[PDB]
Order: sequence, then structure tokens, then C-alpha cells
Amino acid sequence: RGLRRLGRKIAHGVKKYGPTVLRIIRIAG
Repeated sequence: RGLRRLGRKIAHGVKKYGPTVLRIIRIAG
């Protein structure tokens, strides 16, 4: 769980979260 562009960028924070943040905001307010 390190990748953050090789594949873990498009999803992550949406597929598991719902919104999209995380790998973009990594905050999710």
C-alpha cells in the first residue's frame, strides 16, 4: 500500500471511500 500513481491514484478514496479525496486531499475534511 505505497503506490500512489502507478495505479492507486484514479480510485482510492472513492472505491473504498466514496468521494475521491484521500489520494488527492488525504484530508477528506
